[PDB]
Amino acid sequence: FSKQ
Amino acid sequence: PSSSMADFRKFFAKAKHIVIISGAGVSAESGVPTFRGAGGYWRKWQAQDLATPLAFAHNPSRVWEFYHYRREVMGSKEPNAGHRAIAECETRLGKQGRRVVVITQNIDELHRKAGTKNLLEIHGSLFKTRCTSCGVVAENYKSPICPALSGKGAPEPGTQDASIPVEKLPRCEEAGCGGLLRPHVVWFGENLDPAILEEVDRELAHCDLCLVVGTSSVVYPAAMFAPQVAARGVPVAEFNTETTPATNRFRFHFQGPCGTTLPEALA
Ligand SMILES: [Zn+2]
Repeated sequence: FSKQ
Repeated sequence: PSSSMADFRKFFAKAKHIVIISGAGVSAESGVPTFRGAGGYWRKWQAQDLATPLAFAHNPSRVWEFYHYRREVMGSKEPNAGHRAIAECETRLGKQGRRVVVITQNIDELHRKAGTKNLLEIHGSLFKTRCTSCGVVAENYKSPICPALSGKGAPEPGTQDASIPVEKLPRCEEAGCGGLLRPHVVWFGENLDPAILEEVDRELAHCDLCLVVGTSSVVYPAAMFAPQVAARGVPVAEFNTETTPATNRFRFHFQGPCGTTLPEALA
C-alpha cells in the first residue's frame, strides 16, 4: 500500500 | 463516540500493550511547518507538490532545498506536552512490564527528541538519506547536508532556485557508489517499507489499547491501522482538534489540541  | 475521559482511564489502567498512532497535529503543536494545510506554502509550493517522485525527478535541487530548509528549522523546534506525556508514559509503563509503542507518520523526530524509544517512523525521517543507486539508508544530521546547500532553502516567495548541479547535491559515501541521495522520506504515491509495515502489523495484532492522536485520517495506509485494531475488540481513542472521516469508527473522541488532552489520558 502506497501513501495517499 | 464517547467523550468520557473517566471511561478511557479505566481501560488505560489495565492495558499491557498500548499502540499510539501520531499524525501531523502532534508536530504542528510544536510549530513544525508541514506545508499540508490550506495556506501553508514554501515559496510557491506545498508538500503535495514537492514531497513527490515527480518533483525529485524534475528538479532534485528544489526538493533538496525544501528538505534542507525543513532540517534547519528543526533546530528551533522542541517537543510539546503531547510528545513529553507520550515519552514519560512509555518509560513509566516499561518499568511495570507494560509496552507502549509509537507509530508516527511524522518525519521530524520530535518523538525521539522527547525520549521515546519504541518508535516506528512509517514515512521516514528528515534526518535520514537514501541512495537512489544502491538503496542504502543512512542517518544524517549535518548542517548543512552538503556545502552547496549552505544558506539555501529560504521560504519567502520570490526566492530564486538554487539550481545546484546534481553532483553538488548530497552524494552516497558508500565505497564505490557516489549515487545521488534523496531524503529517506516516503513521498505521496510511494509504497511504505514492507519491513516497517510488518512491524506495524505485529504491534497492531498484539495491542490491547490503541490511541490515534493529531491526525486527519486522510493519508493512507496510515489512516487504516487504528480501524483494524478495533476489529479484534480493542478500544481505539481519537485525540484531535476536529472530527475526521474515521471518527465514528472509534470508541472515544477527545476534541482539543493534542498537547492539552493527552497528558491527562496517559497519566
Ligand atoms: Zn549508494
